[PDB]
Amino acid sequence: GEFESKYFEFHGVRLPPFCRGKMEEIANFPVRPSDVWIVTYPKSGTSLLQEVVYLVSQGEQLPVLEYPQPGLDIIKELTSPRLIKSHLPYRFLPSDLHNGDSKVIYMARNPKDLVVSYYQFHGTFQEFCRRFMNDKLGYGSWFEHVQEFWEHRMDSNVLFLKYEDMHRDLVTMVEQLARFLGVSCDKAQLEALTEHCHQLVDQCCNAEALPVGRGRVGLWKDIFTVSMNEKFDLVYKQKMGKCDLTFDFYL
Repeated sequence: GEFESKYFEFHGVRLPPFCRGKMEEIANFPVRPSDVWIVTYPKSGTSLLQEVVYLVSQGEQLPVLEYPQPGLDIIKELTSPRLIKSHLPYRFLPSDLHNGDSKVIYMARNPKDLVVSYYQFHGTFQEFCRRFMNDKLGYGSWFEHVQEFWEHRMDSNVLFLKYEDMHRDLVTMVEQLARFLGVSCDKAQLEALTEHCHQLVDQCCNAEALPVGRGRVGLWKDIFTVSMNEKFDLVYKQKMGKCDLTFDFYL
């Protein structure tokens, strides 16, 4: 696990090696009330939802807190309002966020598309999927990462979003974000801002009215074999447990 430093094992969670020696500094990271924290499972292919949030907050570019670059020292001195990305589980986030400070948006995605995206990000797909099912990837069990943010979705500084809802209902979503983030609009400004989010999304879309590539919903169906999928579903039901979280696996 930590053999040859491949991973850094922290309180039962396998983290990338670059997380070693800074979990105390992140726990203590001073959060500003005007910060916007975007959390995603790694390589989950939600960039487009990220662009929409960025666009909303104003009615390679975004730093990751725990990454080698730009580093925590640069992130401390960034001018407000800061847009800060992380892949850490809720529990490993700055302790200020656990007390209700600032605003954390978690972007979930159904786990079948997410494994394809992760695998296609730039190894058989099948070993990768197996490593995913056996909780072997950096940042830990996906089932744990998602269920912890779902459990906190009613918290006042937490908005749990699902990637697929951005395609089924962008309108609800954009306003949900506007209100969460205290971006105050009259009617017309909300209609306009929504139409900008729409145009920005639609510009990646094809005849499915869905993005082409890793951000496509139902992508997994073209990749998973029948047995792979039967093995997945079985793991998924077993690891999800009593959790009442559901996804759209296609649109």
